[PDB]
Amino acid sequence: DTIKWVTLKHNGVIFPPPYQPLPSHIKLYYDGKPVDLPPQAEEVAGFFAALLESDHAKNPVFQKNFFNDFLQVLKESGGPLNGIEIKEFSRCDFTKMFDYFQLQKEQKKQLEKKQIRLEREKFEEDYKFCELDGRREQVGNFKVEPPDLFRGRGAHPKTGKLKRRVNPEDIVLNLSKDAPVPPAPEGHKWGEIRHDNTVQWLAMWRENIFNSFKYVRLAA
Repeated sequence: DTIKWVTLKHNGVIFPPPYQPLPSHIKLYYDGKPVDLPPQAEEVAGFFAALLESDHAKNPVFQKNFFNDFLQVLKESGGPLNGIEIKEFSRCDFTKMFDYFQLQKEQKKQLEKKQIRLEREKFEEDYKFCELDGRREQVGNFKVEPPDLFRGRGAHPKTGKLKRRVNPEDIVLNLSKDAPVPPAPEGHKWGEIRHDNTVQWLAMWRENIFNSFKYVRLAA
């Protein structure tokens, strides 16, 4: 196949921050009672609550898909902590979560901005460029998209389904054999460290909605 590179050195991808649980006074309510949710379930419920006043929030297909995925994450996480048992979408009340998110948004309007802009781009400096064939090359797509609910257009049957968080374990890094491997985060390991010179991608993984590939590729 056409050899795309002789040598390729890179620092991988930037993972979105880990989820931060909501403050104790912000909960999903089920039949009017506050539900103590494990963080993974809470995160997923929060995706719907943030979208509470959007068109998507009233689309029954969106509600169905979100709810089935929410119940699935709930099960994986061991269920609610205060024994409530969530069985029906209609008994769920996301209002306080929604109002809190709106409050969060509003508070941010008071930001500092450019400084953050600087501390970020300085950090991203290491991922925005790679060294290919000994030359500094630019990389587009060094950030993995954060989890959220898939918003499909029209009568998309999968609208409302959860796009899961992509972990290091799902990713394949492609680089020169001798090239130093960028440490995966915290206590994770990479899904694979490949050394294929016939492809120009730097990292690759699959997204869960359509089973298609995502890639970290070089700028045009």
